[PDB]
Amino acid sequence: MRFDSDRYRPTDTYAEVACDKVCRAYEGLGRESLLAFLRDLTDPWGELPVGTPPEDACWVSIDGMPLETSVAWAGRKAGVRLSLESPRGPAKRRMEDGMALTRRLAGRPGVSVDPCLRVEDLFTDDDPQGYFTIAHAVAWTPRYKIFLNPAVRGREQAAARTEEAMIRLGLEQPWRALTEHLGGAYGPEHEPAALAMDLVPGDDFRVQVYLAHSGVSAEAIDAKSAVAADHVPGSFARALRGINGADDTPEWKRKPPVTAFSFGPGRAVPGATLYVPMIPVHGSDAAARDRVAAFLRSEGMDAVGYEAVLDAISDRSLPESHTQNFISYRGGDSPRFSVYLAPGVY
Repeated sequence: MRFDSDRYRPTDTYAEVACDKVCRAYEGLGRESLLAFLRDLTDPWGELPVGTPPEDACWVSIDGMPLETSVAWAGRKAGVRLSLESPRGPAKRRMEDGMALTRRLAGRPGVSVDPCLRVEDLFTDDDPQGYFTIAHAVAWTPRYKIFLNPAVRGREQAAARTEEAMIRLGLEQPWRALTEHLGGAYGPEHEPAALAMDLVPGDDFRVQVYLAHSGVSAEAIDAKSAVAADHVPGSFARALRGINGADDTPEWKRKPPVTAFSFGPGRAVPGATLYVPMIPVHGSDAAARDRVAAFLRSEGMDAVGYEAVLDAISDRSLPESHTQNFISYRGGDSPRFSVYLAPGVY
C-alpha cells in the first residue's frame, strides 16, 4: 500500500484523520473535544502516523485504512458514524486490540457489552483466520457497535458459529425463520460474512447478520428477504438492477451484493437492508454518484444530501476518487440510505 493524499501530511495521526473526516461529514450535512474523544477511542494506535501503511490492510476500509466514515439517512434525519479497526499486527494482536476496546466501552453511558461477551469466544481464537476478527463503530446523535467475523476459523464453520451465537442471544426463533426461508442451509448464495451487534441493553438491542450473495441474480436476492419484517417486493431487485446493472461483470463477481438481516428481542422475523457494492463495480466515485443519485431521486429520497456529503468529505475530484465501499438501502414507508467511505489515503 502507498500513502497518497492531497490533503494530509504523512505525520498526521489516524486519530487526526478520523477527526477531520468526521467533521467534514458533518459539514456536508450542514472539535478539540472530538479529537480527544477519538484519540481516546483509538488508543493506542490512534497516535500512529498515517504516512506509514499497516503491514496488513484493515478489513474495515476498502483502502485498508483503520477507519471508515459513514453517513446514514433515516426517519427524516441524518447521522454520522465512524467505523474503526486496529491497524496493528499480527492478526492475534489486531484481535486483542479490539477485545480491549470492547472492555473499555463497557462502562460508558448507555453501553451494554454483556451480549457481546456471551458470544465473543465464537469469534475469537488464538489462531485467527480470515480478513478480520473484531472491529467497532461509534455513532453520534454516543452509541457503539461491534463487528465480528463468523469465518474466524474458516468459511466452513461460519454458519454454525453464527447459529450458535444467535441461540445464545435468545434469537433462535427469527434465526430459524430466516434459515428455513433460505432453504435450511447457508452456501455461497447467502454466506455469513460478518455479524454485528449494537452494544446497548433492552429491546433496542439488535444483531445484524450480513449475508453475501455470490452467483445469484438481483431477483433471487430480492426473494431471499421476503421473510423480512419490512421488505417491499421487488425493491432490492430494482436497486441492484438500477444502480449496478449487469451481474456478469468480473467486478460484480469479485464483490457480490450483501443483505444485512437484523434481529432483536421479541421480534419473530428479521428486518432486511440491502448493501449495494460501489467501488470497484463502478469505475469511480463520480460514476457511482450519478447512478446512486438517479436512484435516490426516483425513490423520492434526498440525493442532494448524499452528494453534499460526498463533496465535503472527499479529498480528490470524484472521477479520480475510489472511496465508496457500499451504499445501504431499505425502501418502503420508513426508507433508509447510507454511504460508507474509505478515507482515500492509501
